[PDB]
Amino acid sequence: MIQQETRLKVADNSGAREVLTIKVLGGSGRKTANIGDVIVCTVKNATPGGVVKKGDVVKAVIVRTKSGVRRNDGSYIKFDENACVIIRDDKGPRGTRIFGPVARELREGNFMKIVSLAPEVL
Amino acid sequence: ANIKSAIKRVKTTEKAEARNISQKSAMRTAVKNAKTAVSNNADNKNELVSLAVKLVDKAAQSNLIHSNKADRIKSQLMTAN
Amino acid sequence: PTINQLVRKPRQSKIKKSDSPALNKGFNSKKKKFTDLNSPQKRGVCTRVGTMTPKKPNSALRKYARVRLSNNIEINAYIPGIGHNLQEHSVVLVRGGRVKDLPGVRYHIVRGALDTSGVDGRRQGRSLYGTKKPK
Amino acid sequence: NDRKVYVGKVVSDKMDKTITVLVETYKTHKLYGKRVKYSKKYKTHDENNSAKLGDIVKIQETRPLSATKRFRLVEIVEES
Amino acid sequence: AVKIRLTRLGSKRNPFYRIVVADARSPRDGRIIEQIGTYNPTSANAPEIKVDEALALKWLNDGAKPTDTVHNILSKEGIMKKFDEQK
RNA sequence: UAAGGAACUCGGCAAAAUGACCCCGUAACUUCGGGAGAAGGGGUGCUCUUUAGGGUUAACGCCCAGAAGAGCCGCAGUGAAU
RNA sequence: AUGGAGAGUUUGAUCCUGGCUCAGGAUGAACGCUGGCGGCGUGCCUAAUACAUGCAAGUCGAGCGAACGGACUGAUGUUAGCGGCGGACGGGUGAGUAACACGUGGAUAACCUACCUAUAAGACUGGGAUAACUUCGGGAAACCGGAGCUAAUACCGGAUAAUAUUUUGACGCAUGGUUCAAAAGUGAAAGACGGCUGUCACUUAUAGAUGGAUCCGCGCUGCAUUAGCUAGUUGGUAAGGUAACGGCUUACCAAGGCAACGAUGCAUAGCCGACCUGAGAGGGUGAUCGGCCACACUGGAACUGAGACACGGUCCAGACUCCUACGGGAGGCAGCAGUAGGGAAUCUUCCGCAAUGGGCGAAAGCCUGACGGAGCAACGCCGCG
RNA sequence: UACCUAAUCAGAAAGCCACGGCUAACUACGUGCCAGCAGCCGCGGUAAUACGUAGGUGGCAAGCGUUAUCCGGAAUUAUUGG
Repeated sequence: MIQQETRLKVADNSGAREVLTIKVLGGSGRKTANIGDVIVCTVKNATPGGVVKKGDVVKAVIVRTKSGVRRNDGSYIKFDENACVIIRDDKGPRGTRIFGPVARELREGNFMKIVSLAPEVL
Repeated sequence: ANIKSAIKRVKTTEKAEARNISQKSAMRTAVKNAKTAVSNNADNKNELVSLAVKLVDKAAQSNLIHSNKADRIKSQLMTAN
Repeated sequence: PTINQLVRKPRQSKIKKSDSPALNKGFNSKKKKFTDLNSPQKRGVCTRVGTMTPKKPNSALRKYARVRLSNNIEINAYIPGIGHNLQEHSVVLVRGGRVKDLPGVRYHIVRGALDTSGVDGRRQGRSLYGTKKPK
Repeated sequence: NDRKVYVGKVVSDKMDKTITVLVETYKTHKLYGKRVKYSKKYKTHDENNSAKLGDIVKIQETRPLSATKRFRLVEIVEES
Repeated sequence: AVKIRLTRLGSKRNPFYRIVVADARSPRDGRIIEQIGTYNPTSANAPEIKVDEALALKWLNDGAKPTDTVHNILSKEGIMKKFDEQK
């Protein structure tokens, strides 16, 4: 359950090492988000270099959360850390790799380049 | 890479490694048993020492240990005996 | 000094500061570092083409060009000859040699080279000032 | 064969079975030619440390003993 | 092992050779042990060869092994003959 | 008390968190005393082997402390309170 | 004796002092204008940047088992494999390194060494497997795992054997040395021949040669606006392990050790023979050739091996680049050419093992981008137009 | 492929820089402190051997000049040698 003022790790090589969120897109009054949902956020720790630099405002997608998700069969997938990936306003990543596991529910959101450039779909 | 000679050399290396490590493992077991029997002066010290000197010189012939290393182990064992 | 003073403090010669420093430095774009190269010539981009007034004893409008070399160094270079075809964003080859009148111009643009034409009417001294053998 | 021999002065005997021997020699200047005195400290072994600070002793080299010593004490001739 | 061989010392299409005792692992024109003699195959008619006798027989007794053409050169001086006489 | 962690609020008010002892580390700045417990790291249970120490002494024995090993057990060993 | 040139410029004019500039010789040079030839050389100095594509390390069927395959019993091949040797050489680069790295001179009574040579003694007796092959499964490749057989100079167990180790008596500090007289325990092969033996495989001892290893004196950059550096540090005592001495490592003792004769730190750098310049003294430099060192995408580690902690070997981590059926896999031009990039700037994706050298083989032979030659460039020297 | 031997043709094979003094090589024209040149001294303001061109000259020549860097000249780190 991700709301504004929540710090997330970036799971990509965009430059951003860790970021926090401002809004959850998707509706007036929308308050929370889970895997497959986009958020506006501003990086707080960047790598020296990288395409994204510290203090920028960026669109981003949640790829793993500690709250996790119910699946239609009564199966639940949970994780040990929140995480996110930056996007280029086309459901495409800004970086060239992607670190760590990803949840299968991103397949539906048509974040296919995120699902294709991933260590483990789950 | 993968020159034909190199690809074969990997197979004969692990083959030699398996034979080699088994032999020095048997040696080091004998050497430890030989010097632990000498320390408490057990009745079986002499042939255990002879078993250790036998295995030490057999491996020094296999180039498992250097010849000069065999003498240090051998000199150590018989001196304590 | 005495021999003992010389033994304790051996003679120190003066260092030679060389003219045209920007030809003695290279660049490494991978490591973002400056190197030492001692180049005969360097190639740069003209960021400004204009005319400079000379020193007080002389009086003549002298053409020059602000050139950013292969290094991250911005120098001023003379344009020998009568006519030149250089504007902004012109690739030039810059050699050593300063202009005595012009204060702040320590280099010369080589005419008849990469993206720099020679002197149109030059007939004796075509090695310098560019331009090929007429007929 | 023959191992080199040096004669120097004991400048340190604060360590057991070890003394420091100061072998002062001369080195001329390459350019000016004046001979300049320079000294070199040698760490030498002596199982029976009979050398005391101020003695001129005889030093001969040997195989490496400890991290620094490469010399043994041959002869002690001074009393100080 | 130790080989008695020839080292090229000539310019383009004008080779000159020294008879040299050297290790087999050493480069052809590189490290050597002893120079024995010379070999000039482009001289007037017969290739002029110069070989020492004391060192050449010293290295042969020490186990140095001549190459194919140093064998020929040592034979034209009878060196291989006298090496054979002392069985 | 799930997930988030000052987004509440005039203000982190209140609450939460650190806390003991031992070892290691500790900056700028200074009136040279300080800053300072600065900051920032690590350990603490139990049993056995071993064997220094000095305290009363005639000695047994009684006190109060050390060091090195080898184990054992729990989620957690200044297992609570301060 | 074989070797030493100056000139311009401060002033109204002068003599000093003093700086600046020029005339000379050079370069791995580049650029501009030109350009006939030949012979010797030289040719990525920058990004130790990234690499498409070809080749750069194989050989021995006389070590031996093949589904072997197959002239004609089958010559011959190696299809494929086991085994031996080689892959630690040769070739490349100068990133790192201010150090016993390098040069020079020594020492090792603190040291290892396959092949090669010589001398001796030998090479006895048994055993169990497994590659290959057949047949089942997996897996998208890469490959992996089951059963059933088969050899060897593959492997293993006993016999015997030294100057091998332990205990014995008869110098230069650690000692060295060769007699003694006991104890334990250390091997091996066959192949192809000729009438038992020859050749070349082997094993053990010695020596020689070769190649390595360590230690030491001296020499070897700049900065003091870098002054105090270290705590295995420095010495000792034990133990371990190393081819070998040694704080090399670990415990316990003591507080030691280096330093204005420049400890330490920072920056820079492969070193040398040698090259350029100079009358010389000196100053600058470390392209090509040769010796040494270090490195192999970055970083750790060991295995095999006489020798590697290994450029065209292995494992792991990292950064990249590629394949994937998403579970997993593959790669390393600072070898020769060559491409992209950077740069002012540096070449053919050539021929041959004909010679010399190297590996393997009894040899014929095979491999060799070493090397010998060709292609391009006035890049240089020389010679002729 | 070097290389040699026969025919044949002066035919297919020179350019670069300088010329004020250092420093070998001077005149005319154009311009008129402009255009420009320059290593230094400096030149160019209607009669420049200093700028551009033309003749001539001189230095080299399959090369000639410029730039980059080192030594010399520099006794301008002087030990030789302040």
